Amino acid sequence: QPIFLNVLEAIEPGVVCAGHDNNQPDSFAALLSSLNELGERQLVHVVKWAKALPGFRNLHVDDQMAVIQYSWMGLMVFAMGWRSFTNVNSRMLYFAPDLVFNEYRMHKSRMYSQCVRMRHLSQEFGWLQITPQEFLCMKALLLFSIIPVDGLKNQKFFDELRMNYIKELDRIIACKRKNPTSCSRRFYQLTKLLDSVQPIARELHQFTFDLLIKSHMVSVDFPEMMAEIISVQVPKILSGKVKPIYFHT
Amino acid sequence: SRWAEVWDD
Ligand SMILES: C[C@]12CCC(=O)C[C@@H]1CC[C@@H]1[C@@H]2CC[C@]2(C)[C@@H](O)CC[C@@H]12
Ligand code: NA
Repeated sequence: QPIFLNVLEAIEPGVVCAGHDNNQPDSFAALLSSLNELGERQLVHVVKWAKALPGFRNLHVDDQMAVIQYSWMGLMVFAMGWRSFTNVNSRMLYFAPDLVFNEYRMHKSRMYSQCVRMRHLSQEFGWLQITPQEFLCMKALLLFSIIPVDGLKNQKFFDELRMNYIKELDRIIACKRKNPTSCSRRFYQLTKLLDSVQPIARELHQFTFDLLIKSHMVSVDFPEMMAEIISVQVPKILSGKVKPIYFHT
Repeated sequence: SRWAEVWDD
């Protein structure tokens, strides 16, 4: 029974630092350059994590890369939200041990409204008493929550994979529950929570896209993979060619 | 590309 959960717990990424100089004065360029670097570093971990997920290899190679490239933002925000909840009870955004955002940095980063939503998401982990197991399963499901409207190379293997991950999330809920009405209510809350991640990720997508375009003008550096994915994949999302899969309407 | 590089690794 614990087979699926054993795996998710086993492959969960450890701590990742951003390499931020917390002894230097906060500035838009410094903060954003550190966040971009952190994205580059976490992307490497997301790639190795995803590749180890049950059944991930069933997907066509090109789709494997695709889902990672479309979902990285939501995945990273979700996990960051969890770190914040567990490390500082959502009081600040715990991006990395060396990059913790307080209200001041939220303002200097010029993405205060987005940070607020992320902190709100972080608060939900508490307001809903999300278990470490529900967290893991929901995070896995977020990798299979955004695809092009024209479908993937092999849409069939993906649908099968997404369906099984929904089944696993349903299994976890029905675990310490014998009441079918309680399970339905918990599933409703979790799916609602999962959906709330997409609007936040889209705001970050728009923001990083605009920032990439004018990076040379604000002294903000974008690592190589980030620059590539944000100029090639993110636009497909912003233009509506690639869309999130919502549980509710 | 860097991504392709990392994917190969
Ligand atoms: C994904 C990251 C970095 C990893 C993380 O913990 C979540 C956080 C959310 C905001 C992202 C940031 C990476 C760099 C971005 C994309 C900046 O360009 C603007 C928004 C930033
Ligand atoms: Na690419």
